[PDB]
Amino acid sequence: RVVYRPDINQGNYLTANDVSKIRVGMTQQQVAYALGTPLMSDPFGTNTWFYVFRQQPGHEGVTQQTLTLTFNSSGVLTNIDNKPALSGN
Amino acid sequence: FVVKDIHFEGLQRVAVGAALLSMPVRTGDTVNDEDISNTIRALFATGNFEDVCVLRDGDTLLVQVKERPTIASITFSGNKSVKDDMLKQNLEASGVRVGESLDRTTIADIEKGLEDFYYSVGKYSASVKAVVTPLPRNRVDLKLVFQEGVSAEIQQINIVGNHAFTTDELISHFQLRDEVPWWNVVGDRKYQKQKLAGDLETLRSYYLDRGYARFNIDSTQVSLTPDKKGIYVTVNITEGDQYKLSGVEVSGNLAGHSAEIEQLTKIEPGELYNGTKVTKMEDDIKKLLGRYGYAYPRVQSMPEINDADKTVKLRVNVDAGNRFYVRKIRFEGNDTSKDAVLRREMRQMEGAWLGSDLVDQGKERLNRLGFFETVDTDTQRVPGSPDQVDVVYKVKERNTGSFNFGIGYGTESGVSFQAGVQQDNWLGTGYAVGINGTKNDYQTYAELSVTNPYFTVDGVSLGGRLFYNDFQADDADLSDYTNKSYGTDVTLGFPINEYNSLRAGLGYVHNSLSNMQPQVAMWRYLYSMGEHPSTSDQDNSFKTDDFTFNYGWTYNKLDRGYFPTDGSRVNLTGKVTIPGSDNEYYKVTLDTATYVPIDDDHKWVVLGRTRWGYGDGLGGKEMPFYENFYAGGSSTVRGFQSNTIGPKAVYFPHQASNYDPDYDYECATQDGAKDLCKSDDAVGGNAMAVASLEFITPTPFISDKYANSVRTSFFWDMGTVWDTNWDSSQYSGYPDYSDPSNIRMSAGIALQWMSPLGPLVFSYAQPFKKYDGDKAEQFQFNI
Amino acid sequence: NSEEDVVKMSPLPTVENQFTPTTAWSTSVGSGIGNFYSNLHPALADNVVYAADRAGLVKALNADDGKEIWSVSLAEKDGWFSKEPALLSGGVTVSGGHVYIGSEKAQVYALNTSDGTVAWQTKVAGEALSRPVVSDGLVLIHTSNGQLQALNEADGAVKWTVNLDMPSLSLRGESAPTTAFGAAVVGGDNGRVSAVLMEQGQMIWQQRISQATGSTEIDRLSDVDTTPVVVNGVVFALAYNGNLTALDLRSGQIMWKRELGSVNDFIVDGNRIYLVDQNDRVMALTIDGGVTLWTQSDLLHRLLTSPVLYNGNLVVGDSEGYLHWINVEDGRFVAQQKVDSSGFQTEPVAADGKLLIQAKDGTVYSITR
Amino acid sequence: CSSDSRYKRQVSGDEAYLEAAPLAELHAPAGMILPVTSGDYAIPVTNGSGAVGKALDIRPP
Amino acid sequence: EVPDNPPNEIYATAQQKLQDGNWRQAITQLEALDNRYPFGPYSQQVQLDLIYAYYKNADLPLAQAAIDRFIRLNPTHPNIDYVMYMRGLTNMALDDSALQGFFGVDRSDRDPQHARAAFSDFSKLVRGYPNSQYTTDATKRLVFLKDRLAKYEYSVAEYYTERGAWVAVVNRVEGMLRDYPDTQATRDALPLMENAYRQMQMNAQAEKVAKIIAANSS
Amino acid sequence: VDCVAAVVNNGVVLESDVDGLMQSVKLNAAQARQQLPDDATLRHQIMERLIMDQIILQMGQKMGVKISDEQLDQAIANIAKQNLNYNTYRNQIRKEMIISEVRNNEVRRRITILPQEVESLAQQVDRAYRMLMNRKFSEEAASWMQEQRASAYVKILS
Repeated sequence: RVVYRPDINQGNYLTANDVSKIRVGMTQQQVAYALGTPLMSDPFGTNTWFYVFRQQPGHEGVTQQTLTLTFNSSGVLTNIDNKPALSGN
Repeated sequence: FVVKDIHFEGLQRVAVGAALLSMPVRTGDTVNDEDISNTIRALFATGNFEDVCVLRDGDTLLVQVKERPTIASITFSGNKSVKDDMLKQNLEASGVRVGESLDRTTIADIEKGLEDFYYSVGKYSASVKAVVTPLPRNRVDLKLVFQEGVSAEIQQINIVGNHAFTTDELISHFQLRDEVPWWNVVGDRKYQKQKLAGDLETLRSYYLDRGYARFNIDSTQVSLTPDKKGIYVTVNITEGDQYKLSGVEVSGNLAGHSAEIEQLTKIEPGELYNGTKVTKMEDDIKKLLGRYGYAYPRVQSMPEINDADKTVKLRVNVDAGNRFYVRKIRFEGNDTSKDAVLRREMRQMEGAWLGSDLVDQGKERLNRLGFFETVDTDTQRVPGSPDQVDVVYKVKERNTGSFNFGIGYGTESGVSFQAGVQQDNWLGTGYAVGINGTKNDYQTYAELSVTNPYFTVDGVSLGGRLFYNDFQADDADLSDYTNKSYGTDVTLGFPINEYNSLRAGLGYVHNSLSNMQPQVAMWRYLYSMGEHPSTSDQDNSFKTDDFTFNYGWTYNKLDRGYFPTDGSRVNLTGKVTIPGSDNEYYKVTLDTATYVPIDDDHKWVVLGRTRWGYGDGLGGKEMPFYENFYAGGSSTVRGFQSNTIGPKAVYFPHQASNYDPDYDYECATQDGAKDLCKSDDAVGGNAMAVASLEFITPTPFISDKYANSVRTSFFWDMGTVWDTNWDSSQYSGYPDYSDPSNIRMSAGIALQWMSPLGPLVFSYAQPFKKYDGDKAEQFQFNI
Repeated sequence: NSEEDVVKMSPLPTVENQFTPTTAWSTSVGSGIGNFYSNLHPALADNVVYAADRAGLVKALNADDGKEIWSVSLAEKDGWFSKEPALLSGGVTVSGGHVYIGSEKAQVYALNTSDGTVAWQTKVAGEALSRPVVSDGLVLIHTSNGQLQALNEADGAVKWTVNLDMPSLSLRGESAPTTAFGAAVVGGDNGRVSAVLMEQGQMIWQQRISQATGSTEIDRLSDVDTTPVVVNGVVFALAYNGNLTALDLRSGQIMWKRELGSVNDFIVDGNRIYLVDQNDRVMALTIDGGVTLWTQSDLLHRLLTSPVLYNGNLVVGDSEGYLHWINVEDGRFVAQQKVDSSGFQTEPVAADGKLLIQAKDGTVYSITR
Repeated sequence: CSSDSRYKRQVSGDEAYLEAAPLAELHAPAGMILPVTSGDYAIPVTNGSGAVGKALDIRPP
Repeated sequence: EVPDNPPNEIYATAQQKLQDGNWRQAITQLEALDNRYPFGPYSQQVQLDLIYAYYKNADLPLAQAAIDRFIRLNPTHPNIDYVMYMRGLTNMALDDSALQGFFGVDRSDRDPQHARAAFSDFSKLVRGYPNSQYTTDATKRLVFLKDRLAKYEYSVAEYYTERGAWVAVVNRVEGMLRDYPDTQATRDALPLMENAYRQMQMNAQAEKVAKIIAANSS
Repeated sequence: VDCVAAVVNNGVVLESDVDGLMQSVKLNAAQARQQLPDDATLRHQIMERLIMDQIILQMGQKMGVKISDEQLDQAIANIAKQNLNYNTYRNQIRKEMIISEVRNNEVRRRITILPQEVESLAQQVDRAYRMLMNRKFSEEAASWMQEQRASAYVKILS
């Protein structure tokens, strides 16, 4: 439209070069070294780490990149999910 | 031997068993007759005693105690340059204050400290003396006597060791003054120890940025005349030699943004090595790294020099760090205005990567609001994870409500008055409300307005305004200039970018005016409307209903919201009647205020104010006279009176018009009425132009603690009002008001102070270029 | 403005004119010392007077007439301006066929007496504020950095640069050394008298005398800025804040000290040391043990000058311009003489059966019976 | 007009805090743990046997 | 400014004025007595009288300073609990200070610093001296303070939902669950967190919040 | 019975020490034909000594300079081949050693020997160097003691 909308950024940003560094096997501390402390984390039950990199340019398409990491109840990764989002709306 | 009990004579600071907590006797053993000395040593070493005397005249231990006195009042005199406010903090810091004990060590410490301070500033013949006068029940009073002799006058500053710059050029820039001009009172010649280091650093930087690299200051002395009157400061330098920047190279754990850092680091070849340029490069590297998230980068610049070819190859080591994130944003001090009206001014969104520029820009926007005195930012890292940080804003809410009471005239009219209130921050809710009403035997008036700046959370601001001015000549509604006017206005505006706003809105107003005086301009307007009334008798009536669509633009890049110190503001407001209204006209007004600073402290400021205005009609219908502009009084050309600049109405021969009381209502009535006669009543034209230049300087009788609440200005002021339409025939024998070169002008001083009743301005104005019918006033008080 | 509350007590002495002194002549060399503290003073050589100022002017004068002979201006020709002040601050010293003058811009000039030409003009590290001392074909300068530098008499040729210490509140006016038996005795701005072997520039002994056991060391400067004087094997010295000392020349052993000290200039008669305190108390001491023979404390804070022993009278100036004549024994204002309202703060000098003084503006006077 | 209720032994604030709703803790839904067992702002269980509101005669005893 | 008098009558006139209630005049007498008689037989009574007078005079900064002064020199005394209670009362009354009671504005989202400063005090009181005569009022005020802090956090979360910053909403509501779980504000705030997950395509993370809201609907 | 003789810095001086030292040091040399002054002036003599001994003792703690017990043991072994209560004697010696040691710590640091007056003394009379060190030590110690007496609080209680 016409109304000025300030740029909005809503989560830690992860670069593909850094994404490639993470694979299955490493402990929590190495992941924290690689990407930093996840900004959003699950409080309910299983300890899963969410890395959501979301941007609103302002009167333009909202973009989102989701990285879901599941850590088993020992301190080691089990599986990852690198969704480019952009689904539906 | 055997001791039966322990008895004491100290009763104030000694507790019941805290005394026994230190002795080893325990009243249950034979005494060694020697360890008593160790006991006394320990007891006095506890630090709560002054004299200890053990007696065993009988069979018991009696400890005569002389407890340290408790200071009860603080007296000090003879001091000039050390005010009480700082002295109290200095005494309290060193652990001495009324109500606690006295230690003789702190007395010597305080004497040394104050004597050190005087030796620093320059009162070399000075010595504080602190004496304690005893008072009954074991107390003391502390007295301080100050021999502040005289500041030594620095005589000459010598820079021996220079071979490319004259001494006077160098010593000009020093904060210290070699010789003050004879016929000036610009400064002084006191020697402040801190200013010496400041000037030494200044000289170092000065030689360092014109090219000389291998430059250093060997030794600086402070000689002293053998009378403690003159201080001869001497500086020795190694001049060195010039150099060129061979090429600047960057290295380190640079983040992916290396392109912009390289572009910053580029310098045109052949330049001379400049230290301030290096600091500028480093600072801008830090800013560019901060904008992306790395808020704590380690940047180190090393000038590896080759002293054989006039070459330096700067190496810039960069270590970015980690992309910081803000965990939460907290606000402190907003004790009235609710949390929203702070969180909605932000640009650094919560839960995102720290944009080191967005925080500062948000602080600017908070400051601009106009209802925070001191706003300070503080980005503090959380003591846990490696990359998290909390941004804390500390604000101090200030008064923001303007009041206005008063009287219409001194004569006992009866329950007639004027009122007013305007709240920018009504109950902190963010709404701007304003209501005022004046009732008088002359007029009756009442208006209200309510504006919400954030009707929706983007900036879309919605506002309304109502007013009622049916004053009908409250003196009498019969054979009097009667005017009932009222209408309504609704507007809303949205921002275009961070420094702009556009507003649009509607309104309608109708005016009913009856029993008007006859004069040229009003009759011209009535002729334009399609009316052909008479002149001598005054019984005409005119009712007009106007539906105006109005618009406006607002540019506001201003460093503060209440007599700011830097920036610019432009405010355009226009209105156009829509088709279907009785009157077809359009009006345009422009306002502009620009503040330019000349000093780093932002205390001397050049203010440029200007206002322009043009209005007219459309489709052969003249613009109504009641919308004519005005000038004079405050907020305009200041010094004449409110609404007294411009055209003066020329009355037609008035006689036998309804009721004319004798000795009153003598506007133009006369049994020997001759013809049209010039008067002094101001009517206002439709062309307005005023400008003002102000020099803003600190008030010379105030401290910094109150410095931000008073402002003093020297103004040169000019302005003019004129009519776009004219009659050569009807104004042959009278001055041509259509000529815009008859410019009124004035100058004077203005005092501004923010009182609990609101902002107040006191002004003393002297006109220079005046004209007829000005009734200029020298004093002006306003709220 | 409101803070000018100085504590001082400056009285004027009783009018007592037992004999009349009169002024032989004047010259008015021009604006000279002025407000600036300095050490300029004329010196005598074969019925000639050599005078200087702070503008660079150097004048030669005759005695009994004041009739000018030659005069030059030492404006900074070598620089960009060709008119910058040269800032002559070193005392004028005549010797052989030269006149040595110091400068505060680290320059030493050697003018050539009658002809007026410059023999050589050299640069010595730091400001030169001392009397250039001539000795054994050498010139000694005490720069205001602790660097005692020696120069060849013929032309420049810095030989040695003995290093001293510089606490950072020293009072101005570094002392000029005294030469005897191959040794130069020099005071330093740190309170220690040091002897230098004057043939290569090697220290022999550095002995401390300034005992400023003050509560506030910051203002207990305790420097020595008086020329030490030698009689037989014993040399005397004066710190600023006390402890007059008489001490052996051969070693660093203190023969005896007196607590009065606190001087900037003094004279010795060979049996009775006369001196002036900080507080302008003029007293005399016995060289044998330091017994205070007599004192005169009528003045105070008059900011005197160095005493001069002329015709058995101790003559001394003051700030307001009066010249005071003191009896050789027990003190007595034998005569007062007002000779100028400009002021006195330099050193009067008298020799060869004459007396010469220089005011801040009127410059040369000769004071005679 | 007039001061507080006798302005002695009566608190300066109003008695509007007595209308505060009682605290009802969330219970755990089906087969899923809540994070609520991480508090710091605990209220120890305190009985009555005391005055309340305006009846609390504050006096240096 | 007081006549010199033996201790008994000056204390008596101070207490008489306090019975009258003229605190502006009582504090003068108490300060004079204390300053003249620093560590006398009954300095503690003077200190406590200063506390009471300062508090009822709406002189909150000096009352706070005197409380924090007295809490040290007499850590154990049959009235230390009273001092803690008045420290808490000072903080909380200092918080709710404005005209907004006249116009009825819910002070919930203003500065909470005073509220927490009072909560620490009342927590110490109810934890240390649970059998005192001030404890029930302290408990009720503790309940009110917890509700108020929860409301503040809820207000921030609601604004962030309106603005569109979802991660802020999620973090704030998670904090409200973590720290203030038994109040009513967090029950009101759970739907905000459910929506915040839903708008970010996090069905596997919003399902659990839907379950919690369904379970605690009652 | 017991009273405080003087106050220094933060420490204290006892009546016991001055009373013991008034006679305990003068009786031995009476047989060596020593004519001491009256009691009153000698009391101030001992006062001036003791007030300085204290200042040095608290100075040693200010710096934090200690002496091991082994040095005490070797010194008392020396005393065994050289010449109250036993523990009182040892407590006296413990502080006496550090009081003496601070003097030789400060003087050697603030002494300055130029290798020029040694040749003069050698030509006048390795003994010369010892004589020079002794003299310089004496003078610097006296000056240091005088300046320390100035910067410490003191009062007289008699």
